[PDB]
Amino acid sequence: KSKLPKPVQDLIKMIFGDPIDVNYEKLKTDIKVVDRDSEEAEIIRKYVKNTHATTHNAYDLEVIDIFKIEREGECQRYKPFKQLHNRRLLWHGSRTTNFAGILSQGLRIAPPEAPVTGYMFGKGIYFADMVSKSANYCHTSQGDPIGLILLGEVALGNMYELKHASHISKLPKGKHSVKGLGKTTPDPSANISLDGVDVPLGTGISSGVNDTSLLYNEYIVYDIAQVNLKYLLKLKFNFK
Ligand SMILES: NC(=O)c1cccc2c1O/C(=C\c1ccc(C(=O)NCCc3nc4ccccc4[nH]3)cc1)C2=O
Repeated sequence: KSKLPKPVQDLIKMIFGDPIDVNYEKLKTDIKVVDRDSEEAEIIRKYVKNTHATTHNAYDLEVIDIFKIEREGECQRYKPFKQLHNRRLLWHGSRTTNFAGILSQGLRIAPPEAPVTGYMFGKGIYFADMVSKSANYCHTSQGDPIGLILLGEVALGNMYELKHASHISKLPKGKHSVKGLGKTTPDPSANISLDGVDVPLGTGISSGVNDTSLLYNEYIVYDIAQVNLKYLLKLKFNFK
């Protein structure tokens, strides 16, 4: 018999497809349900509502549960970047079968033997400011319509801003991350601050960037320590 709250029990069953509380401990992650009533929940629901891209029209999203997460050791790992400027709360989607690994080991960079296919700025950890760009990476379907998506605090610092694929060998001097510039951006005037982290939850507007290969922004870091995972959402995909 589990002593976890029912939403966390259900999350564990989804991730592991052993007793629930034994499986919980394997994640080496503290997981808390965010109260629907709360400021954090209001902000997160607004981020989901406002940043669904117009071209991702095969589905709408409904937030089922919001969890606050703290991986073992991440406070001390993130410490060197915790004071860097330009820390942003960004989306990362992945298949449900990857989440046991993501929570226990954190987000990782693809190893040498993995293909670079799909990584326009080379192997790194990729994030979006548009929920639906990340949600596409959950590979949900009508038949399997529930997915999981992360919100990470990402220590971007000075961004190396690019408009075309380039598998850079090294970041330029003084730069901490890559940003791919999209044609569409959340309205910067609507950014808010949550616990010292910028949240780009404005509705999508034209960025005014020309000569770019990207419809929407993306953000890449090349050091696993630049990521502090903060929330995990369970999303319902309603397909049209
Ligand atoms: N995921 C996002 O939310 C995202 C947000 C914004 C932009 C992008 C987003 O995702 C992208 C690419 C993507 C993803 C997965 C693979 C893969 O699963 N590859 C398989 C090989 C592999 N093995 C790994 C082992 C450890 C870590 C990573 C690994 N990748 C490929 C491209 C983007 O361009």
